[PDB]
Amino acid sequence: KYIVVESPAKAKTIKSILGNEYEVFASMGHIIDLPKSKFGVDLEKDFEPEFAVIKGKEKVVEKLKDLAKKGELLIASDMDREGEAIAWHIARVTNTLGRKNRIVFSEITPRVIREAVKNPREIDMKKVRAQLARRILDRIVGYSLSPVLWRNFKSNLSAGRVQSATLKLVCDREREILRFVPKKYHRITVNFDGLTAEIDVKEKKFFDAETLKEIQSIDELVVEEKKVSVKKFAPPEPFKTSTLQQEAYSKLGFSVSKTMMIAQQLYEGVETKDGHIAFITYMRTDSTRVSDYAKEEARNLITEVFGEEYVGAHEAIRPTNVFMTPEEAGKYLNSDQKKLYELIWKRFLASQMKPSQYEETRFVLRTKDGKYRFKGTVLKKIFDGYEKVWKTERNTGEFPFEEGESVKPVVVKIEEQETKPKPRYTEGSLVKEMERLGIGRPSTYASTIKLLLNRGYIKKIRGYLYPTIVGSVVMDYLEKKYSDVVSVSFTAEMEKDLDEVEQGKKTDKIVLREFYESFSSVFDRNDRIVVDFPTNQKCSCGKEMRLSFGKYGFYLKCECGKTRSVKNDEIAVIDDGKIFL
Repeated sequence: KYIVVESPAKAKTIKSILGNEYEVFASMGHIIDLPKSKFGVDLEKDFEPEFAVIKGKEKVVEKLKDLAKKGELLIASDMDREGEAIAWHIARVTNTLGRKNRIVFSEITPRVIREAVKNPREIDMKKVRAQLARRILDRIVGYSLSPVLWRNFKSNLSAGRVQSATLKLVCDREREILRFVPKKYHRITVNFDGLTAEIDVKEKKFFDAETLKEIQSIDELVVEEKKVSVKKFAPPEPFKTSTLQQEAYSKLGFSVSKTMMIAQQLYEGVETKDGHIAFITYMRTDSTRVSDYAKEEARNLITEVFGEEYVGAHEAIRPTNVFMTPEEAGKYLNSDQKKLYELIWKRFLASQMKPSQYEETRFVLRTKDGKYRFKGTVLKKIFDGYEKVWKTERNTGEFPFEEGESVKPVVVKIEEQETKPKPRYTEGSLVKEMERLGIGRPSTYASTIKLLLNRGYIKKIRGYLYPTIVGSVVMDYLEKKYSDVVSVSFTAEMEKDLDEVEQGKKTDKIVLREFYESFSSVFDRNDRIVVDFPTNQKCSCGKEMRLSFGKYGFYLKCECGKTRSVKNDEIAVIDDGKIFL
C-alpha cells in the first residue's frame, strides 16, 4: 500500500500518522505539465491539451509506475482543483484512472487521515476539467498577448485575465482619487459627562463666522430624545481564504503571500519531536463551514474554560485541535507561525460563542432656543459573549439623563475639516475587492498580487498600492484593443463559469468555445503601436511634455527642452487619454 503526495512535509505528517501500514512517497511537486515552450493546445480539436513530463521528473514518473504495479497506489494531493489535476496526472501515467484511489481530506490529523485512507474515491473529472479549462484560457491569453506586449511595451500578461482585471481595479481606484474634489466643512461636537454628540445637519457644511460664534457660545443643552434598545452583536465567521488574508494583513502586517506560506506550513504539519504534526485545516477554501466534530470540541472547550452560557465539501480555516491553545502551540511554532495560529484560533473559538449583548442609548440634545440639535449614541455592556475571545472595544458609557432634563456644563468643539477621497488599496483590501467582485479565487488572490508587484505593474508605498507607468500603459492598451474581453465583468463571469464546470453544471468545451469566439474576433497578432500620451508635466520652456517609449524604455519629451527619462515603476495614472505622473 502506497500513498502519493506532492510535498515532503505532507509525507512526514502522514507517515507519522500511519507508520509502517503504508509506504508514503512525495513527488516533489508537479510531474506533468503543458509544453513549456510550445502553445500546447489544439484549437482544431476542441482545445485538446498536450502534456509532457516535466524535465527532471522522469525518475519520479518511473517510480510511480513501478509502485502502481506493486500494490494499490493511493493519491493524497490537496483537495482543490489543482490537486485534483495532480491526482489525474498520477492516475493517467500509472493507468489507474477510474479506480477508487484518491484520498480526500481538509486536515492532516490522525482521526481524519485514518478514516480517509479507508474511504478512497474515484478522481473527479469535473474538477479536473475546470482546472484544465483555467490552464487553457490562461495559455490562450498569455501566448496571444505576451508577444504583442513584448513588441510594444517590453512586457507580458502571464497570469491571464485575473491579473489584468486586478490591475484595472487599482487603476480605477487611482482615477477616483485623481478626480476627487475635497470640500471644506466643520466638525461640530458637544461634550458632557464623558459623552459626545455631533451637530445634526442634512449634509456637511462650512458655517459662517457669526454662526460659529453662536454655536461655540453654547454651554447648556436639553435632552430632546432618548431611546433605549437592546443590541446584539454577532461573532465573526470562521476564516476562509480571503478573510484570513485580510485580517492577517491588518492585524499582523503579513503580506498575503506570507500568510499563505505560513498557513501552508501549519496545514502540512511541522516537525516537532512528538513527530510531524498539523495545526490547521486546509488554507484554500471559500467556505466558513464547520464540521460537527469541530463544533462539538469547541463547545466542550468553551463550556469548560468560559462556561456553558458562552456556547453559541469545503471547510473553514480553523485549528485541527482547539485544545492546542496558542500558548501550547508556541512550544512548536516559530513567532510568525504562532501569530497566524493564534489569529486563526481566536477567530474560530469566537465564531462558536454567543453574540455579545449591549443596551444602546440613542439621544438627541437641543439648545434652549431650538436652533441647534446634536445626536449621539452610547452603549452599556450586558454580556460579553464572543468578545471574551475576539477582543472588541466599543463606545461604552452612561446616559443618566431623561427627556426634558437640562445638561450643564457642555463644551463645544469646532474643527475645520476637508472631505477625503477613498483610500488606496492595501494587499489585504485589494483581496477584499477581488472577492467582492468574483475576480480570482482562493488559489489565486495572493499569487495575483505578488505577480503584479513583481512585474512592476503596481508598486507598494507605506503599505498602499499604486499603479505605475508600465501598469497604466499596458492596461490602457488592453482596454483599447480588448475592451469587453479584459473587463472585470467578463473575468468574473468566466470564474463563475469554471465553478459551474467544477460542479458539473456547465461543460468545459462550451465555456472554451464561447471564450475563444469572443477573443479571436478581436485578437490582432501584428499590432504595432507608438506610445504617445499627453501628460501633466511641463518643460521649463513652458510647453507640455508627452510620454514616449524607445529602446531605453519610457521618457518624457517636449518641443523645446531636454528629455527626462522615467522608470517603468514610477507612479502614474491615465485618465481621459492623459498620463498623470
